[PDB]
Amino acid sequence: SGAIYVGNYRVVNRHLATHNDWANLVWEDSSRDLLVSSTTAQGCDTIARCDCQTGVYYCSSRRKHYPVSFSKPSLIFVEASEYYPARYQSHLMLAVGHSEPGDCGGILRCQHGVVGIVSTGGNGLVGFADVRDLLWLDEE
Ligand SMILES: CSc1ccccc1CC(=O)N1CC(O)C1
Ligand SMILES: [Zn+2]
Repeated sequence: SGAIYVGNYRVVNRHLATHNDWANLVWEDSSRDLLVSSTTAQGCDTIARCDCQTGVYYCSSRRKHYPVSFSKPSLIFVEASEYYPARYQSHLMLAVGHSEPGDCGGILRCQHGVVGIVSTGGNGLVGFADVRDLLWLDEE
């Protein structure tokens, strides 16, 4: 589990969105595994606007933050899970790092701010849904 709280937005994995998220929906995209809902309180996270390929992510199944090198956002075939059949996921970045299904939502961050959230993984890989191209998260 986990979310990004920026401005009056809450960014979560679409497959973990709650009824309150769907009832306060701003934007969702199944191919990216992302959903954004509106919040009453202002959040403290800031989004990175960069092309970093090194950062740190939080892994709840280890209660630890790990440094990682990650790929650029791309269209990758992701195996079937409890939440989606096997399909192509867009804006996804891969790294070598531990992950389990419930690690989805952990933040990946670089020197500039939040880069994305854990979305996929297995066998010593972890994939992150990028949010750096969603410029509208910084306004309204
Ligand atoms: C960190 S996810 C993970 C990790 C290890 C093993 C399996 C998973 C589940 C997974 O691939 N998915 C949830 C959906 O969005 C795609
Ligand atoms: Zn950066």
